[PDB]
Formats: sequence, structure tokens, C-alpha cells
Amino acid sequence: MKESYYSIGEVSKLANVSIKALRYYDKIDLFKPAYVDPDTSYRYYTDSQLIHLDLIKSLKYIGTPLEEMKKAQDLEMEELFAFYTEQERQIREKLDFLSALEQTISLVKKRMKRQMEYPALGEVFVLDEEEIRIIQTEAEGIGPENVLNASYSKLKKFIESADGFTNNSYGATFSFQPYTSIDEMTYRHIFTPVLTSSITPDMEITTIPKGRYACIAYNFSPEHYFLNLQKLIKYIADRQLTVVSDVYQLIIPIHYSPKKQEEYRVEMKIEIA
Amino acid sequence: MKESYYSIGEVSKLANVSIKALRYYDKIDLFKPAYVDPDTSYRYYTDSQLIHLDLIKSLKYIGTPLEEMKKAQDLEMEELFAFYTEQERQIREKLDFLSALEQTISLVKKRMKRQMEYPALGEVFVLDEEEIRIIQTEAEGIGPENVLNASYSKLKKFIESADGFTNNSYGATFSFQPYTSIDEMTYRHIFTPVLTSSITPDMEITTIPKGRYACIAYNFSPEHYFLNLQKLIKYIADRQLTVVSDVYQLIIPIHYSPKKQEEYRVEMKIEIA
Repeated sequence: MKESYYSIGEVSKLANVSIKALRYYDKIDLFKPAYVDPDTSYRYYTDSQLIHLDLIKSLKYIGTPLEEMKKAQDLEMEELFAFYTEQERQIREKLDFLSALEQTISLVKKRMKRQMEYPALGEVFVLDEEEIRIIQTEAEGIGPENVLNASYSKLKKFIESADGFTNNSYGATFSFQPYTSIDEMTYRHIFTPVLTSSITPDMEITTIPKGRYACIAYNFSPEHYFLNLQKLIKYIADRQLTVVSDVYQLIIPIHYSPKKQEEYRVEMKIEIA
Repeated sequence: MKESYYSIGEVSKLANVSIKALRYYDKIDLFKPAYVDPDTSYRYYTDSQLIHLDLIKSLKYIGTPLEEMKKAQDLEMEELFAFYTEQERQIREKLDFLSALEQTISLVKKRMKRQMEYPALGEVFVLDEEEIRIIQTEAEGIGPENVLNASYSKLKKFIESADGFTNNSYGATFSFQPYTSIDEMTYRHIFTPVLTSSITPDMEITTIPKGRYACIAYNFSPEHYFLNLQKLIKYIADRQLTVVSDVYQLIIPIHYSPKKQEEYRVEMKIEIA
């Protein structure tokens, strides 16, 4: 019937925008009071131009940046359409990522869980397992009393570029033999399990196949280690069982605290038939 | 065999952390070189304490904040476990949100799409539609030449608190009558469709049921409006069709540009039997 005018404070109530976001939009010339009373010299918003806030508010909401808010501003139906197909494209990445992290977190937990719900601790059992993909490298010379955390550098600067996470555990293998002394053993390999390219030759992506495994788990102590190994041996022996794998070792910290003492969780598997 | 020591620069290569994130961790006492050579007075990292970076890096990665990185640091297996169940809880929100936005975006597009792929523009057709939930209010006195954008304030400060988005379109209804003049018509209601509580009494959540509809769409002009209405009437008339609804009107901007001229898209539906 006639044009209606509103003050910045009045537009802030109609639209649900702060009278601060309003000036910001005016200053970067995204939304400007279309009118200016010559007497007061104050600027008034026009009822007509409000419609323009609709786009600005939906875009802000989806976190769209400035220079795309101005770009989309001049797009008519068709273009503006492909504009969103481009937004649903960007939200997806954000979506697949969070959906990715989510798995690598439930995955990290299924493992912490088992550890916690161990049938018996420091005893031997035969449970079936599954294909645990692993990145491996050679533990040349390094043994159960030689390995360093830095021995697993390269292996971890990988699990990260795939999982972003580091490694749940520190793996290592060795031949199943009837050892008598600790210095009788040397690691064949050292590995870290993968949770999900340009892998260098000195490394091998492989796995810990599935089947029956004779495992024993216990919380570390510089002396339960060997004893527990032997007892796995013996168990396998007292059953006349056919071992078809190296011995798999998985150390994993109970906590990552500076205040307290080093505390690890050890588990040793051997695929038996 | 003996403890190994590394400089901040050496730990930065083993672990994949900037020699700046390293000092930050040292300064806020999250990760501190465990050793200090008395001669040089320089601090060295201990091969043993590296394991602690594992947690710090997985937590940083999931965007965990400082005070929770220190808290989780002293959690042993059980607690640390419930710690993640609490993270997968926070990622979910982030997940459901992005998954929500995603729908309200594909939803906003299915609509822009139709508009664009209109069988014929400025012609009449009978297409079937579906339950379009809508928030409605009374258009008392306001008519096709009275309504203001601010007339839809309350209605939009709602679609937002549900969709965050504003309204795709501006709805309005009126009795199906054989009008001759523009001033013969008055809106019964004005509404905005919902895309997904504490709704006040002066507003009604209702819908535009599904069934056959005799629609006509065209791009606005202060004079096609009435003509097009009449032509819908006539179409309904020339068919001896039974209309079972008010007339539904949906205005929707072609673009939201300040540079260009107001350009709207009008569509009028009437459920016929």
C-alpha cells in the first residue's frame, strides 16, 4: 500500500539477527538500510528488502563464508540450485570425516574392552579371532629387551595418515620355540595394527589371519613375561597342538600418565590348528 | 638396555608433532622433557615417555580440549574407556547436526527443483502432491496487496528454531471464489512450510493434505496475478471439478540480490477431487 520503514533495532526483532550482525552486514555491504531520512540522517530498513535477509541467514547458518554469501546473493534459481549441491558436497566431507572418526573410536574401544573383559588374567585360553590388518617392518636385532618407542616411528607416521589416531598397540612377533633364556629370543618383526598408499618397500601391509589362538594376557612386570611365554608353550605342548604362526605380541599402556608409573598390558597370541 | 634421549627437534620427527606444539605441551605441563643435562642445561626427551604422546595425539586429533587431555591422561583402562563413550557421544551430536542440515538442504532443493522443472509456466495442470506440514496464523485484513514481509516474523522465528533455516517460501490462503476484482480477495491465513514445541496459541501447526491439485505457476508481475487466478478458476470450472480446499499461494524469490530487481515466483494450488 506504501513502503514501510524500520530502524536497525526493529529489523533485529523481526528477523532474529543481532543489531551487531546487522552493522557487520551493512559494513561489508551485504545488507544495507535501503533508506535514509534526510532530516534525522538516520538509516531505515525497507520492508521490501527484508526478503534478502532470508538467504543471508540460511547461508550464515550452514556456515557459508562471506565471499560466497555475496556470490550466491546474485544467483537466480538455477545457479543458486547448483550452489547448494556444492554445499551438500562440503557438508558430506564434514559428515564422512565425523563418521570416519566415529568408527576408529568404536574400533579403538572394542579392543580396550576385550582387554578389560579378559576371561582370566595370566591364564591360557583358546579364543577365535579375525583378520587384523597390520603394517609390519623388520625388528632386526631388536628383542624383548632392545626395542624402543622410536623403533615404531615410521610405522606410526602411517597409521596416522590413515586414521589420524596413532596406534592402539605396539606389536612384535617371534618364532615359536621352546626358549629357556630371555636372550634366546629376537623379534622377527615389529608392527602396529591398522584401523582402516605410498607405503615404502621396507614396510609390509599384511595381517594376523583368523582362526583358533592360544592367548595369555597379563599386566606387565619385568619378570612375568618369560614365565608367561613358557606357560603358553607348555599349554600348547600338553595338548599336542599344531602352531601355524609366529608368536604375536601386543603391548599396550594401561594409562598415559606422567604422574604415575609405566604400566603396560601384554597379550601373546599363537594361531594353533 | 639403557635410556635413550632426544632433543625437542628429534621428538618432532619421531612423533609427527611440530616443535611448537611440543613447547606448548611443555608449557601447559602436558608433556615435558623428562630429563635435563646438567652441563648444557638443555632438556632431553626420554624414549620411555614418548608413549605418552600417543594419547595426546589421538585426543588432539578428535579435537579434545586441554583440561580433558590432562584428565584422560591419568585414567587407566576402565575410566579411559568410559571417556571415549563420552567422546562418541559428542561426535554424534556433531554428526546428527550435519546429518540434519543435510536433509533440510536436500529438502530446500527438491522444492527449488520443481519450480525450475515446471511442466509449463503460466498454464494449468493437475499434479498430485503430499502432506506439506505448515505453521499458520491469521491474515486478518491483510490481502494480496497488504501483506508485509514482517507479517511473517513470528512464523519465521520458528522455522528457524527447528530448521535454523528461514522459510523457502511465503504462504497464504484464501477462499476459492469467482473473484472479479483484486479487492474482492482477502487472505484467510498466512503460513510458512515446516522442514521438520512452545508454539503459542495464535499459531497453528497444520498441513496442506495430499491429493490432486490444480496448480498454475508463473514468475511475478503486478498484473499476471489476478489473470492467472481466474484462469485456474475457469480451468476448474470448464471441468466441473470439486474443489475441497482454500486456494494455496506460495510466493518465493527468484534471487536475493540487492543489485537487481525484486523477482518472485508464484504458485497457486487448490485441492480438487
